[PDB]
Amino acid sequence: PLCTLRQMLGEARKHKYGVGAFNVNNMEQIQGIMKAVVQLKSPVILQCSRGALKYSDMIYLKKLCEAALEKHPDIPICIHLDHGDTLESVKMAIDLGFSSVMIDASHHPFDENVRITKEVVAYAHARSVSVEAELGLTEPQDAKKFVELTGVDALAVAIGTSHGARLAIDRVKTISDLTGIPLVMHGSSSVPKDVKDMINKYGGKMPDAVGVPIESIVHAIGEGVCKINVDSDSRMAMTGAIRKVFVEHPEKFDPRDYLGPGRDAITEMLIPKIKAFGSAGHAGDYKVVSLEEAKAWY
Amino acid sequence: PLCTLRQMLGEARKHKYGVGAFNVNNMEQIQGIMKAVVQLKSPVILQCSRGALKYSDMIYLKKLCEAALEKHPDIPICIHLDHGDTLESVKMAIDLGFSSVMIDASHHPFDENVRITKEVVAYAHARSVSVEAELGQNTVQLTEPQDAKKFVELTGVDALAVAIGTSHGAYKFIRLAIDRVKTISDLTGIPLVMHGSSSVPKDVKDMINKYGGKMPDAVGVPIESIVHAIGEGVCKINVDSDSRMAMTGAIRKVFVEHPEKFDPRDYLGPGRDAITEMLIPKIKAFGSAGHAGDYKVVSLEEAKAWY
Ligand SMILES: [Zn+2]
Ligand SMILES: [Zn+2]
Repeated sequence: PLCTLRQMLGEARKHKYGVGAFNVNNMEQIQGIMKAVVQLKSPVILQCSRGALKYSDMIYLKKLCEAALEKHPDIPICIHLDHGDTLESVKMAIDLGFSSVMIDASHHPFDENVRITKEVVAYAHARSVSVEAELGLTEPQDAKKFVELTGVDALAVAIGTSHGARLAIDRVKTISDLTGIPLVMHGSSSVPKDVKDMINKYGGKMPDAVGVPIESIVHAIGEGVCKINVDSDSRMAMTGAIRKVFVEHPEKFDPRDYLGPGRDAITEMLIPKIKAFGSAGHAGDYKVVSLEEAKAWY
Repeated sequence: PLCTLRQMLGEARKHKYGVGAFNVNNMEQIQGIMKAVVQLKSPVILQCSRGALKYSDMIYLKKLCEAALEKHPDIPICIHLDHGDTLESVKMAIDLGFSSVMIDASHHPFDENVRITKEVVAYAHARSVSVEAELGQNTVQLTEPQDAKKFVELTGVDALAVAIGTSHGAYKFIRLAIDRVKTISDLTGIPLVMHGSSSVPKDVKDMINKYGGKMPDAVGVPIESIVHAIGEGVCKINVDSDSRMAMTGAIRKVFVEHPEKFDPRDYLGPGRDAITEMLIPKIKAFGSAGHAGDYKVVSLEEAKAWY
């Protein structure tokens, strides 16, 4: 069922695990992801950037998310906005039935950031929708101050991690104890040796591709990281899969012949990382509080 | 809004133009088609095969079709089951909200086809859903006009696919039996449907062979042949292979031209655009452009009343 980020990450925080928030943009990405989480009876966060929503003209990504929800009742599924920039951005994503939004005013100075955010926190919680915000690396004491002022449900920390294709697990615990709320790890794609290889092997050019070792990410989960943002890994697994169909079967032209293998490569790539993140088997742990009931939380 | 096949084709016969039914399997293809028909303000038929529904686990395609309906409120959109095999198939289709279904029992002996067809026609009509059936590929042996008139009379199907020299796939073959098209159209008095109507454009086909592909010998139906047939009573043009090809070509192209590109949107986006570009010339030659705004679409509930 549609689950808020507060309850999902709250449960992950309690039993010391992370979930894994996967970015989606079309039908096959969602199917690939859902196939891995239902095989591992894992809760899941399906996340859409403003960019994804653009590419999907909004309504199509909105409907594919509903498809998922109905197809996999019983699986706790949170639909999350990812790098929202304005209040209008999250208001739009909340109108598409999202259960969580990220207001990224990180690039702003503290008090304007606190302000942008407080504004999204008011509109969101007034509807049960959870909020994630970012700060900065991250100064623990500012983390504590920020959360206390904004009231966000989850905090994206800067522990020396980035986008595309070690860290400060030292500051994570401090930030987790000082803040007392689930922390989010963006840029956590790993760039598996398998995904990068197949790609370069079938005509691609991504030589200098490296990411966050899974291990680093697990140590972070111990210190209080509850959400693991993954995006680049799904992409490369899709691309390498079709590059391969193209060279081993240049006569094939039906998109299902390559897009299908692509969808499968995401599942296979995600299966080990969900396992290691710790959420395998927890889908059935709790009854999902609706956005309406969730309003009472605030 | 959701439109029936009967109404949509009914309207194209009266003005002698053809609609053009495009097979869809996922998000990008449906966007590609919609971007063309809205730009041309044309009615459109979105077709989903049993394989397409299996590939989309049914619901995702259901949901993608609802987005299209809701995003483009004023474009008459017919949601159509292509090549259904069993009554259970059209039952499953109709329950996904389809407004039209083809029961293809054409490989069966007349009486058996008629039997198959009849049982589906009852189910659908008792709910407003249009029905298309087939009686009858390439250098054909063709379909007999007197038979067509007897099949229709006996089944009451809303449209009928006929064999006039056409065949599925990207390896079709030079001309069609337009002579048969005219007398079948007149005899039956109902909209005819043309299967295996992809043209395999020079444009789409070169791209593929230029960028790693291997579809050497590959031919389609000339678009002029379709305009002729359309003029003699064909109101539905099924196109599938062309979209597949358009998308495979543009993806093969970003791959070669930017081997460092790994985000699916960088090749699926163009693939979707190449599909829009390929359909525009096709649609205006079909004579459908600018007709989206003619009639007022009759719902299924109200369509029940025609039967
Ligand atoms: Zn991020
Ligand atoms: Zn066909």
